[PDB]
Amino acid sequence: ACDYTCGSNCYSSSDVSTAQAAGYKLHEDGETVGSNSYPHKYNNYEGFDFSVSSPYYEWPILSSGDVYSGGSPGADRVVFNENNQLAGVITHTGASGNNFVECT
Ligand SMILES: Nc1nc2c(ncn2[C@@H]2O[C@H](COP(=O)(O)O)[C@@H](OP(=O)(O)O)[C@H]2O)c(=O)[nH]1
Repeated sequence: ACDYTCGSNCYSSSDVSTAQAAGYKLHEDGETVGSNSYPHKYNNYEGFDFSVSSPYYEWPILSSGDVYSGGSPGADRVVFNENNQLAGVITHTGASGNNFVECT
């Protein structure tokens, strides 16, 4: 089993660890990367009832195992907060518009 599933994108929690971690170091340095420049705040326009406390942050997770390093965000994503606490795994895949659904 994969700790989180976004459609067909199965991901172990370890994977999850190395994505948010990465994205949090870039958040620390205050640096931004990407056309859609990640990391950036994720406002919760969808409103999932999260354990973690806002302010939350959008950051891409690739199914290939590597970290976001510019380019393609793909469609799945990890959201941390200011104290690197994990709020979740949301994905475009399966919802409509530019929605995100939590990854089971
Ligand atoms: N679906 C969604 N997209 C978000 C959220 N927060 C940011 N984004 C996306 O990231 C883009 C870049 O981050 P931004 O929110 O800082 O601009 C946003 O432009 P928008 O603000 O117009 O939504 C939006 O398209 C959110 O809570 N939900």
